Amino acid sequence: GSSGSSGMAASLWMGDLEPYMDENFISRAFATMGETVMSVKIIRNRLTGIPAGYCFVEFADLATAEKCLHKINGKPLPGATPAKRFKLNYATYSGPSSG
Repeated sequence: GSSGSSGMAASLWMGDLEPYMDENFISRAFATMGETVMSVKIIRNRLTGIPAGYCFVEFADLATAEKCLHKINGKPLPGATPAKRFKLNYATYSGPSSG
């Protein structure tokens, strides 16, 4: 089929983030685990400017995102103080049923 459009297709969901996790921090985590992150978007408010607690990460493609999502899906996240777990999920985690 035709190329079409693609937004959050080759990206992964990353929640349970700290109130001090910026594009830099997030990028550091992945990079530390030996993962070359493409981009990172921190969902923050307009008035409070506080990060909802999750950010989106882009990658080369879905294929890579998968193998790269299962390699950290459950592993300990570096830097996290004191310490947290790599919280990753499919960008299409809309609803408990879907899975």
